[PDB]
Amino acid sequence: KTHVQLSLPVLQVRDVLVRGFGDSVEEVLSEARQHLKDGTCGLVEVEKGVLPQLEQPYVFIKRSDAAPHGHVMVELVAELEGIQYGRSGETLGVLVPHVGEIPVAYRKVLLRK
Repeated sequence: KTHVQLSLPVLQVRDVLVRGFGDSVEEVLSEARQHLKDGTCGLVEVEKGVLPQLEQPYVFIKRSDAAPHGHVMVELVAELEGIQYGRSGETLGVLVPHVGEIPVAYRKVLLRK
């Protein structure tokens, strides 16, 4: 399928043990896609002081449409030194590896794969 219904665990930034997916825009987008497929991807909601606590390059999920079965349609945009790779809508949050952190909530998304 071109789209996949996921429920992403929402993590507090101070709980996150692995604070990014790797060391290049291509690697982080690759890794984010693999973890999203394996159910091992968390979401951190972006506010003042969150991004400097995470590792660049960043992977964002961004609203791609204005929500089948409650799932907001999203796509992946990466960011490194203030340049973004991709063009999409509003940020729902930044993706990180999920290694067993306790979530505060779940974000239902329909991911363009």
